[PDB]
Amino acid sequence: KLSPKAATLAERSAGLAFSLYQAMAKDQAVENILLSPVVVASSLGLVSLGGKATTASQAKAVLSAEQLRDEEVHAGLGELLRSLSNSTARNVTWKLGSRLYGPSSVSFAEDFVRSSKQHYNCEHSKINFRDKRSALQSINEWAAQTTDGKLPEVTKDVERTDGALLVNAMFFKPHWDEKFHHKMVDNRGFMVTRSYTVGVTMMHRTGLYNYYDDEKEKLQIVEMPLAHKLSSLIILMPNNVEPLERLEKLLTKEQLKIWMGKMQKKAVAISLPKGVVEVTHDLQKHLAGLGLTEAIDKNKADLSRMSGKKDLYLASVFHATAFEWDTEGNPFDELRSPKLFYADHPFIFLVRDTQSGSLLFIGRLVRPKGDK
Amino acid sequence: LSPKAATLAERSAGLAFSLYQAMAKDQAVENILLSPVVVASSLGLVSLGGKATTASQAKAVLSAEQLRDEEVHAGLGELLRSLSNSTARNVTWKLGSRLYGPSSVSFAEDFVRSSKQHYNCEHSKINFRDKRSALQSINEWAAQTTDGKLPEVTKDVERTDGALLVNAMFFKPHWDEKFHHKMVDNRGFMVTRSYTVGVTMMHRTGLYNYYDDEKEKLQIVEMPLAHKLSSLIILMPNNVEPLERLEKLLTKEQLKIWMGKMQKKAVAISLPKGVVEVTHDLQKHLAGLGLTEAIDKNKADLSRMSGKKDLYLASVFHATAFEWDTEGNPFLRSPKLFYADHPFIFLVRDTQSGSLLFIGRLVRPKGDK
Amino acid sequence: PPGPPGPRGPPGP
Amino acid sequence: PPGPPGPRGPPGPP
Amino acid sequence: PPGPPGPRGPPGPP
Repeated sequence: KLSPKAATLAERSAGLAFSLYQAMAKDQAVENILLSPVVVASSLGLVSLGGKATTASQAKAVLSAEQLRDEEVHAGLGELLRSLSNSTARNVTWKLGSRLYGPSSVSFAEDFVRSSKQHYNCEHSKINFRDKRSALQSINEWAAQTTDGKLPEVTKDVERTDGALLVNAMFFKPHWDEKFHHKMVDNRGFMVTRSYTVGVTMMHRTGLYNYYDDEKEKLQIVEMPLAHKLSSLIILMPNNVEPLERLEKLLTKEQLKIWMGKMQKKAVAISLPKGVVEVTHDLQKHLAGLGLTEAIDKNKADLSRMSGKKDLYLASVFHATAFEWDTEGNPFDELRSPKLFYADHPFIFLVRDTQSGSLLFIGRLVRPKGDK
Repeated sequence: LSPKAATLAERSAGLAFSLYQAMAKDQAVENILLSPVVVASSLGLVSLGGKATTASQAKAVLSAEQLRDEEVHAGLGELLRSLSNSTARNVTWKLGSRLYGPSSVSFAEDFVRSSKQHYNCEHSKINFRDKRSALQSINEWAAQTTDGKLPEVTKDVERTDGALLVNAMFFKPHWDEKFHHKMVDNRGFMVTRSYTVGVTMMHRTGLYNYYDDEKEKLQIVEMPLAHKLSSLIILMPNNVEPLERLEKLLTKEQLKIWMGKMQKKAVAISLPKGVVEVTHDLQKHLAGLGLTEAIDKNKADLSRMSGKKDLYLASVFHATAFEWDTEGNPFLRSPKLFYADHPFIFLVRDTQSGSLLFIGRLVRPKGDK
Repeated sequence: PPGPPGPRGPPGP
Repeated sequence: PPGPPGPRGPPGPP
Repeated sequence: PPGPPGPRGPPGPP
């Protein structure tokens, strides 16, 4: 599969992903969560590639890769980024773009442009918030072009203007190994809370899925294989409507191994919301809480390897993803009593590359689109 | 319908609300099940066989003072016969009315003919000296009238020296859109928030006229019956609560306001499935509405029934077997839930003549705790 | 056709 | 094949 | 045939 350096960085990006998820889940302001572990690691890798002194060491700090050299980190993350990006193309729809926006007074250094494009496929563009709407439109047009309109907008505003903006635009659409029938679709209610219901469209299918029912913890967990079993989507959900905080306290890497080992192929009636979930995170505050303190500081950032001068600081790290839940998948082929997996309330989901075991995605759906 | 039958349809509906409210305040009454046209026919029989104030009080409770005795009997007869045969094609409806007189009493021949011509009234003689044998004749006749669906009127008859008017009924609504006969399971019916009875429920989702009164926290839905000649309307609080508050709002004009606010929405209706059997003695309640002398041994003038003033209206038995079933004619946003697992009020209304065929409430279904 | 609605929820806190 | 599951039940009493 | 029943409703308000 992947090289030794890409495999160890894959395990560290997964630990960083769960770890970033928990920090955002503890943030009372964060609702929907959607993180790509390799894209988050690449964002930190770019800071190490363009930073000096503590700015770069803190970037390798969050990555837990200080004991690694700069070259084997970039070569490892670069391979891991390109490997998982296309090992999950052939099966599911997956579009990724990374663009670094600098102020007009900034000139990107030539060595940083070459290595950041070779390792992380990073694009470089210059922007001016002179016309703040025109600047926002340039980002949204780039994101829409990268995702073919599936993500037509990154952010509605940019609070920090005098710095560098790293924008990752993503579109992910799981292609099921066994498709839902497009007529098994109707309008139902999604209970965001016990007192707040949003009208959504739901898709329904009953089949054989790896399933575990935890009567002790009062939760359901199901594994939905993606096309040709090259990856799988795992969903963790409480039995009844409740905040996901209790389930997240059980959400560890070791507890997941216990749940994965207890699953058995059972008849499961899976009902999922249908539609595109658009999530845009500015990981700046949350990456700072993990150790990336100086890179985002106007007064103490050393990003001189990006531009030649200490005129840049990391203003925002946009992690924007459009995640489409749809019925499409591979065609498939009778008296069992199906387990009910009725996902009309917040849940946690993981996308797992069945080959390398790498975490492709981690997130939670709290609020779908809909007028209530 | 004729002009006189049309006016009697509107006034029998007003009599239904007035009769329902009186029983709802009676702490001894649980389930209520009344057919307004059958009640109106009973008052017509008192007017047909009564004299002086006994007969005029019958038209008073009927609110038919502007009609004379001639047009009241002919109007109710057509109205009863119209609804009996205009709804003999859609829903199952079996009605019997029998007047039981003492054995020493001989029903006058003209009264037997006119009461059978207008009200299809049967006449029989009984003596409660052997109380068990007399009760069996009334209950055997009711079971015969309803083909076993109503095998029993009453377990005892307190007033023996008078006349007993017995109405036996079986009514089974036939939906314009049937429930699937497999969409049936066992659930809990909350009689109160502290008392739950195991019942069977039937479930269907479809387009129904619906109104949600968020201020009063009640739901009201219109279920069309077969071929849309009548509708079954259900009034229910959002959660389980005593019906006393909702009954206070239940008027003839308020029902017009609620029906006027309805819109066809997707509704998932869940109803108890089974036969509800209710037997009322309307004697006490009809007196409270104005029929005071007919039930009094010392001042009843029912001489047109039997030739002697030895008769008074002892009891007016109104016994109904009302079956909730899935059967009906064979036949989209996010449906509202009309989950009837707690007491509710229901009305069956003939959409053409506006006559109210039934009004009642289900407080206690059959079952165990 | 869709199945019946689920049973009523538990009481509140 | 069997149809979709029914909707979620109504809320409990207060 | 019709599908399975839906899940139990949510708890009531406090």
